[PDB]
Amino acid sequence: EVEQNSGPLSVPEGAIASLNCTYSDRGSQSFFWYRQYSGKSPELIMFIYSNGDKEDGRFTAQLNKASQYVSLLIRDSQPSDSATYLCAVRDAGNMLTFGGGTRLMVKPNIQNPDPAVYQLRDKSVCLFTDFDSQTNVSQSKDSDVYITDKCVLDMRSMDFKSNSAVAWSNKSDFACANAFNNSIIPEDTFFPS
Amino acid sequence: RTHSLRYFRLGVSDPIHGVPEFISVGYVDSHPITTYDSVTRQKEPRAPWMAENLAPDHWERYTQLLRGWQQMFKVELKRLQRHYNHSGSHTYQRMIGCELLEDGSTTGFLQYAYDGQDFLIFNKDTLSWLAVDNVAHTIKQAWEANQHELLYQKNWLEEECIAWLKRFLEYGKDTLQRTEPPLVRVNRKETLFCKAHGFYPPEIYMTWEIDYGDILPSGDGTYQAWASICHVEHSGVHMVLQV
Amino acid sequence: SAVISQKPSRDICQRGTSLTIQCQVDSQVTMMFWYRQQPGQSLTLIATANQGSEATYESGFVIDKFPISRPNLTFSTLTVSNMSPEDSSIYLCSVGGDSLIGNQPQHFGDGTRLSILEDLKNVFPPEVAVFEPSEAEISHTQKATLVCLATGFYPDHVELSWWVNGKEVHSGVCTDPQPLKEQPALNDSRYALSSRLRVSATFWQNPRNHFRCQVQFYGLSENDEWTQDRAKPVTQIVSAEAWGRA
Amino acid sequence: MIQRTPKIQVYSRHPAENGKSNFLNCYVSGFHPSDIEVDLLKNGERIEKVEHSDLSFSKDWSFYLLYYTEFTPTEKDEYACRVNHVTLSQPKIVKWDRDM
Ligand SMILES: *[C@@H](C)/C=N/c1c(NC[C@H](O)[C@H](O)[C@H](O)CO)[nH]c(=O)[nH]c1=O
Ligand SMILES: [Br-]
Ligand SMILES: [Cl-]
Ligand SMILES: [Cl-]
Ligand code: NA
Repeated sequence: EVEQNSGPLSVPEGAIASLNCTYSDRGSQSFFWYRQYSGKSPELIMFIYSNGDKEDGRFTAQLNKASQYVSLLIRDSQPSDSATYLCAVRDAGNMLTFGGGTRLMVKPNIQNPDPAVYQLRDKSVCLFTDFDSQTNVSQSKDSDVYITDKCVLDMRSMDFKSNSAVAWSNKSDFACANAFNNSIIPEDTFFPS
Repeated sequence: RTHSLRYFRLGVSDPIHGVPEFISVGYVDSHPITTYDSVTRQKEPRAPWMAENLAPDHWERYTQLLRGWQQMFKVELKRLQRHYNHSGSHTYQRMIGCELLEDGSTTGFLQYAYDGQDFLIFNKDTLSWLAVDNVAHTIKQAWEANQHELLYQKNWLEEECIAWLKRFLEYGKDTLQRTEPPLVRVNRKETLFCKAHGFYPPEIYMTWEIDYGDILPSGDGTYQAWASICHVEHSGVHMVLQV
Repeated sequence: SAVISQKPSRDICQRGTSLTIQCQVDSQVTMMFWYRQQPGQSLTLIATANQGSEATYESGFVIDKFPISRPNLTFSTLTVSNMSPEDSSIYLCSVGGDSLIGNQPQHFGDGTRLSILEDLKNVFPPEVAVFEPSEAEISHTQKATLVCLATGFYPDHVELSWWVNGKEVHSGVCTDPQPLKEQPALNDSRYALSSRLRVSATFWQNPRNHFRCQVQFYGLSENDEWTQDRAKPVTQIVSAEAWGRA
Repeated sequence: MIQRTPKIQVYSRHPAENGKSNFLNCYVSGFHPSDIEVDLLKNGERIEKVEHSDLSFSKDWSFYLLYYTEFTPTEKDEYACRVNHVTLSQPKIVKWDRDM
């Protein structure tokens, strides 16, 4: 048959994330949810056979065989749950049909933001960090300057989280004040000397 | 009238010449519908109405499953023969199935047997296995520690078996749901004989120490029986025959 | 439940050669499958491994391209014959169905990451450099963030880890999920990868603390021939260290 | 290791009348294990055109089989069924008690 999932999904931290999946074969019996981080293999997180809800920790699997949709609810979702979630459906022949997957991005909660662009030495590297999850980092306009994407680091002992992006270049005119000029950074971004 | 679908598996370890190492035969009611063994390695139709309504992808898919099922039966039979510390030829049997009652209620059963005696019996309403000894108890723990195995089997018994049963009942509606009345006659044998034959379904009630005869296959799809020492009920039709 | 072991974890191979990868299960399970998947893309089923006979292939995958042999329920091999760069992917072994512990769901091995190159003369280890935190950040946030750059490696078979005081650390670390092409216009472009380690200002202001960025690189092996006028780009560890200061 | 002796029942498909074609049935049921050989006899001689059903299964793990052949009954000919099974030291012959 065919399994249909969505594409990219964004969910605020602590909120409930809902991934929905639909299938065409009415004769299908078992329904599986797999989680797959970027560099790893699919990992089965839970499964469901009959109509209704099925809870396992923060996960909740919902099956409506009449309307032929399967859902996975991640209550109190955190950035650890940011991955691609695969919907798998089993038919009578015990064959498994996979969906295209839905990538989930759980934006972290930056309680006290403090956007700033710092410079560090042993080339030289500029660091744009402590911005809130609403700001997006955009790829640089020049090919001589390299800009990464936003990264969520967790200081689990301090219960602290911070977004960060790194820009570096070998060009002589490159400076941290002009590093992220293609991205919409907050007005109050701290550009120290 | 109740209708039922069930499948058997027969595993013979170290078989004598001629006997297949694995056999699997499926029935709707009293009719063989499917067959498979270790010699052919092919799931084949056993009733014509099965071969007319099932596309080749059906037989191809379940032949692949049956080749796996045959292999595991050899494996499971080895595990038993090394827990009992047995040598020589032994038997391992399986019967899964379901019934569809007249009132719409359903029943589901699955059990295994080793050397012709009850070994493991499943309870889909409690998700547990009734073991018969310590060897069966070992396997019972392995299965009950796997929730998927318990939910998977409960699902097939309650959902997929009943779905296949109705699908097979439509495929062979001309044969499985027909009714042929018995041809009843009385004979005064000596050494009294209400003999009936040529009826279908084989469920028949005859009465008048009263001696009964087995309900035997005639060979053409009908059955025959007798009662010795006449009232006959068959498919809700009562017949009376005097001396 | 069933433990699936794929061999090899990774391999870098030349175009025009063949590679046989295999899959070994710790237990006997009925059904076995072979998948391929690009990183960040969808899971594509190649074929179904049938025990003792040929595999049942999906549309597009032919038996002469991907020969699959399964002698028993616990072992099967997949061969990529006449390899081309278009065949570079991560090949996954899957197993599910009946077993001695009951019907198991489909599980996956850790996969084989296969990268087929036009030639092996452009395999390069990375350059690893570490950058000590900004003095402005330490005053403004009372926190210290180090940054590590792994540059100029090819292909992208790297694992970046942080080691403080000799132990690998995982808290306060964020690494780019995928590397970065130093020049996207090129086909066989070299890669870059950045990672950061945030740490308390007091921890960084301890001169006795030792910070090390380690990049494990996976390149050629001992069986690969090397005739170039430079060091053989073998599997090696490249690191960059830094000490605290007040 | 369970062993159950076969139950042999010889009968005809239709009420037998001499001169009318019929089918001679031998229904072997309720035995264990499955290895068994069955022969039909016309006055002691083994009939060769004797078809049968495939081995069937019962709920109590016993097995049953149906052996049949096309034949015509007379007043002189005697038919019997011969079965050999692990539970039998010698083949057991059950004659066809004509319904008469
Ligand atoms: C083709 C219709 C043959 N089926 C078949 C079955 N089907 C039953 C079910 O799929 C299976 O027994 C599950 O393992 C139940 O838990 N069963 C069988 O034994 N033989 C067959 O030929
Ligand atoms: Br369930
Ligand atoms: Cl095996
Ligand atoms: Cl299976
Ligand atoms: Na310290």
